[PDB]
Amino acid sequence: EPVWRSEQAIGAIAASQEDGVFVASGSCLDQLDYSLEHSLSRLYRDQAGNCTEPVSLAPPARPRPGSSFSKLLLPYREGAAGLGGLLLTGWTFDRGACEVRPLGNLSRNSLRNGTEVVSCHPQGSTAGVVYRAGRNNRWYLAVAATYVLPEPETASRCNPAASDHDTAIALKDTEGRSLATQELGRLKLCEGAGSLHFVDAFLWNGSIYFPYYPYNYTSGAATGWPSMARIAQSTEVLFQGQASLDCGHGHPDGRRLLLSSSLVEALDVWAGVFSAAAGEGQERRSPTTTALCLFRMSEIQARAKRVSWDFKTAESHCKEGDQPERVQPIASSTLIHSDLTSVYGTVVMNRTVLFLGTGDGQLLKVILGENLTSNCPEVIYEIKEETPVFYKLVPDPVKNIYIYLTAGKEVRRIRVANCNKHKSCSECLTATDPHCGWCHSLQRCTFQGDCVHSENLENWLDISSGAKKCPKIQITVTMVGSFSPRHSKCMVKELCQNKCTCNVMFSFGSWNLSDRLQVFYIKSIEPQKVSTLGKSNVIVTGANFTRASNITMILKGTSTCDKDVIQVSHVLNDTHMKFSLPSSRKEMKDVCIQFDGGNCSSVGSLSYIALPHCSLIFPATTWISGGQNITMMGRNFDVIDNLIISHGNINVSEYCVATYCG
Amino acid sequence: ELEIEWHKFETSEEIISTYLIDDVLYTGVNGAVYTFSNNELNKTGLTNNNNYITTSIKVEDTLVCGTNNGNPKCWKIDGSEDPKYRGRGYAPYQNSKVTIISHNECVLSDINISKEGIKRWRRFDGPCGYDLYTADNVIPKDGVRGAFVDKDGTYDKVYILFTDTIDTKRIVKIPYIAQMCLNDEGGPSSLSSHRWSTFLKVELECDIDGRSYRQIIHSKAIKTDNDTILYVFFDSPYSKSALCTYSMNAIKHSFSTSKLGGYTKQLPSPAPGICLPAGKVVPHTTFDIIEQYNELDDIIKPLSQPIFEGPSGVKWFDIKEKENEHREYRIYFIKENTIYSFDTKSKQTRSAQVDARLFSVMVTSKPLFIADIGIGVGIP
Ligand SMILES: *[C@@H]1O[C@H](CO)[C@@H](O)[C@H](O)[C@H]1NC(C)=O
Ligand SMILES: *[C@@H]1O[C@H](CO)[C@@H](O)[C@H](O)[C@H]1NC(C)=O
Ligand SMILES: *[C@@H]1O[C@H](CO)[C@@H](O)[C@H](O)[C@H]1NC(C)=O
Ligand SMILES: *[C@@H]1O[C@H](CO)[C@@H](O)[C@H](O)[C@H]1NC(C)=O
Ligand SMILES: *[C@@H]1O[C@H](CO)[C@@H](O)[C@H](O)[C@H]1NC(C)=O
Ligand SMILES: *[C@@H]1O[C@H](CO)[C@@H](O)[C@H](O)[C@H]1NC(C)=O
Ligand SMILES: *[C@@H]1O[C@H](CO)[C@@H](O)[C@H](O)[C@H]1NC(C)=O
Ligand SMILES: *[C@@H]1O[C@H](CO)[C@@H](O)[C@H](O)[C@H]1NC(C)=O
Ligand SMILES: *[C@@H]1O[C@H](CO)[C@@H](O)[C@H](O)[C@H]1NC(C)=O
Repeated sequence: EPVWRSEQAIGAIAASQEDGVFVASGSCLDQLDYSLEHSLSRLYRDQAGNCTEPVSLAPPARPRPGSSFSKLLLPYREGAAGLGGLLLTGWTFDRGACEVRPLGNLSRNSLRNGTEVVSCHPQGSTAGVVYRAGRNNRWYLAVAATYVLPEPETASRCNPAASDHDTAIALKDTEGRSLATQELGRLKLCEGAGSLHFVDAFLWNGSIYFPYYPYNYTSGAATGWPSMARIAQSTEVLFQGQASLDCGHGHPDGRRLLLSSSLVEALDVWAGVFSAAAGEGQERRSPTTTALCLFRMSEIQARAKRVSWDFKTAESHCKEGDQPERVQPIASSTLIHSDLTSVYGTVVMNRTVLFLGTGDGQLLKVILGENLTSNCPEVIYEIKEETPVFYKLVPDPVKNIYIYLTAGKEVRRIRVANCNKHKSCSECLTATDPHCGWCHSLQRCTFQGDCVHSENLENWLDISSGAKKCPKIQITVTMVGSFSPRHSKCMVKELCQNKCTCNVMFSFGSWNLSDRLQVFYIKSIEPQKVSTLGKSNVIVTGANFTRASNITMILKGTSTCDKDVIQVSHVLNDTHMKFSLPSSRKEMKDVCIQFDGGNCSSVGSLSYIALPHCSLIFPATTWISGGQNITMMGRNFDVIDNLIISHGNINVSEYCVATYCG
Repeated sequence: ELEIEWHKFETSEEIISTYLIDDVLYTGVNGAVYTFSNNELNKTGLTNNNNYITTSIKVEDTLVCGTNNGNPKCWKIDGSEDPKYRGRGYAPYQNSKVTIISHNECVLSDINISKEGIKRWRRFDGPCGYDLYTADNVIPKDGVRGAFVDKDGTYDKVYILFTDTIDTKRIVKIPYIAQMCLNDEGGPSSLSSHRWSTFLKVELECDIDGRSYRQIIHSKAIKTDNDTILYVFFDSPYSKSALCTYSMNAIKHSFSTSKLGGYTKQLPSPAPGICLPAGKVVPHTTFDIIEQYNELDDIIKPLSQPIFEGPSGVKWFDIKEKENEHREYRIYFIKENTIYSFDTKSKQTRSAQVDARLFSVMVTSKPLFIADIGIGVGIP
């Protein structure tokens, strides 16, 4: 579990093919070894040595877009014949400057500089992608950014000249001097929808896609549909279309923010994390605000019509024509969730794996089924501090069993599969985790690379074989499944045979096996913050709570995981009843209550909560007489049942709220 | 008085452009291109779908570009295909009036580059550098009316005359001349990297009796000993037109010394309009200023003479210095049907009727008049 802690919150991160992991934290950009141990090199962009943020950036509401100083950071040309890879880094400083540089020792000279490449507004969006274009296949860089923000102070003037005022997408050239944009190599803007916030940029099928959404940086609320702008992969902007993405299913007003994106490459499926406006941090945080939606790139590629809705076209006026078609996600896969923050999709052994990062420091992965149906996500790793996961996950390029989880100001390298809990075959093969397979020589559920040391490949049994294909005893007794060796010895109790041989035992050269209608009113429900371990006693207040035999409570947290259905513990006064909730995963579950028969009565949200970890004890020492209100600061204290003072135990009161208590 | 002999085409072919390339007349018409030299009218067909030939510039060979049916495309002189496949900013998407000049090998033009048609003034790729374009709304939708290249002592500069249409409380037309550095490198930034960084402009002024003329028709800069003299022809919505003359030396001095209109502070060290040594790039402060306030707080007043007023609706005008005297010209300006000559010395205007739909007057050694009938050549 190797961690690399920066000093200022991470602004960007990329992972080169063979030159380490670049992390742009504050004013400085570091490069590290893939083990995240030693900063091999470091660049200072603002001032030498001192790489504190020149100004202060407010980390806003988790749905609201963040802010940083390192807009662009992407490596390219790597893995070339002899040419060392390049790294293109663009910062807010110097009017949104961008320098090409050699991918490697950071303290080498920037090859080509360039100004006004990326948005020079710390909270402005920017997303870039390089590609091959031109008659000689130069390396171009398509950058979509929020260049003009209506927050210019007379001190410094970021916003570019009045000609480039409404510029959204520009096709820079990485060879020309200062990364020159052609005249036609830029995509204009319609000035009505407020600003646009671009989330991503990726290539697919000879085109560049920019997932964005309209946005009011002053207000903080989306002002339209999350959309995707599709551009021809050429040297001059050829606007090929724009399509809105309709992932507001399961929520009243819809989900109109796009929090993160990822293109599942070998599957031709885009995967986006949408969210609705969650008030101020967490006030309208519902059990269904965020949703992972999967779209077929073919449908977006086909449904995107060149309409002048957000971008100026040469054939219409702003919003004086058609409205962009709304593309519907792959319905069998959408995963609703109270707090989702980032997504990263990949394909391993012909199975889609979508890692997701939640707004409470969880990295949990889902494995899509046969018709891209989502399974209930397994929680891989949990951040002890519940910091919201940074919206980009990067897979380790040199060891495909790792992924670089970024959170706040800390990066770490975590494996993509927690397969040490599986102890048998079935546990290792019914879970259908593509990364994990059973290993006979070790007799353990492990990755492939960790057990293909014996050259007979069938030693490491994977899922494509099927869960039934592990060795078992068959009755005239024999071994079934896929064993590693063809020579074994059977012994029953008490006939023995040898080899493919014939209490029961089959021993091999490296392992072994052995086996011998009235109204119903709900005032409220308390508490509303149950710890993860469940709560034995949840009091529902209301009326007429005795005019019913079979009263049930149904909690639903994740649109893929099943529902918690429970019966009332002991029906108290016709105004009060009591339930007992079991253990679960950190979540914010919706609670309906359905009486003897009828529709669910949605009493309200109810959030499981991480266990209370104890940060600090304010006085930390008091007189043996005591009586001083020791204050304890921590996280998730509101769910505390009570306290113990062990030395003999002493019961003592508590006066607490969420974060601290005395 | 004027006797013109007529080398006419086989049919009345709608004229679309006329150019002088090394004393050879290149008349771009619909379909073919005509080539006049030594009283020889060699017609060369290229295509005939729409193909309004409009450009006949000279870079290395005198390539000729037209608009084949909403697709602009060039050719070598004799119908051959262009090796470099030029043709985007070289011919308009539809029949229009263009302004395209060619210095040594460096084509500058206002021709529309795309279908929609935002008007800009561009230098295309070649020995000067990569393409360049003026910021938007700088060039009026009417286009650039005249363009010519002149030394600034050491650096070539490009001058263009247009007529802006300002509209604040009432619509006022304003004639402008604008200077740019032929070898400009573009602005400093990445967005403003293909934009002219040395573009400046002043108002001209052609007032005679309190009647100020403001609509440029056509310009021509004659090169003389001490300097070059710029002849502009203004039209008016009233019933008059006026030829004025300006001293390019006065204009250059005004560009170098005058102050930017609306900008009150101190101009930076590489003064805005000033050309820079090869490879140098305008700083960012100079460029921000030169893009915000690109007009000098000045107005070029014409020379003393020849200012004169002729009819309204003149279409072309070309100069021919008299062989006997010197600095005394005959200005042949042409209307839709009627030729007019004007002698700068005698200040008398002669006229003459011609039954044709005239298009232009060119002057190589004898005024040849390009009308839809064909070409004519004049002797008085
Ligand atoms: C680093 O630079 C920032 C610039 O805003 C300044 O506020 C800070 O005090 C500097 N810190 C050091 C240690 O120089
Ligand atoms: C990077 O280059 C500098 C320049 O001399 C050198 O001092 C440093 O050791 C180099 N570091 C690496 C990791 O190459
Ligand atoms: C910016 O560009 C100039 C021009 O070459 C160069 O001198 C300077 O080093 C560049 N700045 C950076 C930080 O690379
Ligand atoms: C929304 O955006 C518009 C245009 O950017 C701005 O004028 C308005 O103030 C914004 N909303 C609020 C509540 O300020
Ligand atoms: C790739 O683009 C072409 C261009 O029209 C399109 O016909 C084709 O369907 C696209 N590929 C897929 C898989 O949709
Ligand atoms: C019912 O009993 C519970 C305790 O079992 C008590 O808290 C509640 O106030 C009582 N309500 C009524 C209406 O008697
Ligand atoms: C010292 O006393 C202060 C008084 O509030 C307290 O905040 C702090 O936690 C104590 N311990 C220290 C400073 O180590
Ligand atoms: C101790 O402090 C907490 C808050 O700091 C307060 O709520 C509590 O009542 C205090 N206890 C005493 C005995 O003052
Ligand atoms: C005109 O065409 C004739 C026909 O061959 C040719 O001999 C003559 O040289 C041409 N003249 C010019 C100026 O093209």
